[PDB]
Amino acid sequence: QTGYLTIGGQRYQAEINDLENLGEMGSGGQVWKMRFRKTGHVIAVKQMRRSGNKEENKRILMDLDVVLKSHDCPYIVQCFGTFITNTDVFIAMELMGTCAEKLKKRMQGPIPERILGKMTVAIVKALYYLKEKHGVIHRDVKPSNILLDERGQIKLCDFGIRADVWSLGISLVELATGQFPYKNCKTDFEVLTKVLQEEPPLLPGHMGFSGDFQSFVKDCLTKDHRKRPKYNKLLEHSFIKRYETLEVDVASWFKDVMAKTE
Ligand SMILES: *CCC(=O)N1CCC[C@@H](n2nc(-c3cn(CCc4ccccc4)nn3)c3c(N)ncnc32)C1
Repeated sequence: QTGYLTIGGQRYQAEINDLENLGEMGSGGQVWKMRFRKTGHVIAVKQMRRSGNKEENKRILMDLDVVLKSHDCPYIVQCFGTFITNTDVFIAMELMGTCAEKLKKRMQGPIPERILGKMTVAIVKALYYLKEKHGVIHRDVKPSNILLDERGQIKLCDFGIRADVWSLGISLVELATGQFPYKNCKTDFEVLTKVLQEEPPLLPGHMGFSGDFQSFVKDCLTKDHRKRPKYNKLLEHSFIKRYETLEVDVASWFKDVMAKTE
């Protein structure tokens, strides 16, 4: 419903004035950091203006529909409530720390395989959930779509309006090497040509990566979409099985990276 914030199982009757605007979070729509004055909780709030593009507002509302129905997925950023006014809709989301793209930028180098292993488990399980439970096929996982927090959580966001597995492959190569495989392309069509004309960009062999990690990326980067595997097969990959159970302190790694300067 609307007019309520649910944070940690406690349900709070609320209105937009109960929220203090602490500033915009990034350059791209409008997502604000806000403080719920009644408790001190801080949340991320997407603002949809009534005066915006009519067709584009319909697309936000269809995504919101998925987000609202995704409360049983631990790998998707959760919605805490909505506020509807005469001129706006405000969508309250759990506040995450930052995205993988920014972690890569602050690290100024490769992200370790153990972190990418936990990230792969989260993302694959998020994508499979969206397919199996909602018929949603997200095809552009990218480092800017993968959020992390100082509690070590990893969740997908901005996934609305198989093919999915290629973009996960490319994101993993970019984050593992510190280098976007298509950085030297000056147009989107040039990237398309490279994808079709060149061999897939696999992980290098001189960086200590496990055979499992290399195999997983090679599987994601299968060019012939008929040979791309099913989700129930990808979820059995030895790379996933290892990082489902291996204890990795993502939280401390996150805090260490964020404490670096630029
Ligand atoms: C690479 C990180 C980055 O630059 N950005 C841009 C600024 C905001 C950052 N950010 N986004 C969210 C977020 C987005 N959503 C989806 C909202 C939605 C869209 C359509 C329909 C319904 C809902 N949910 N969360 C952030 C969160 N939650 N925390 C921190 N930063 C966030 C990403």
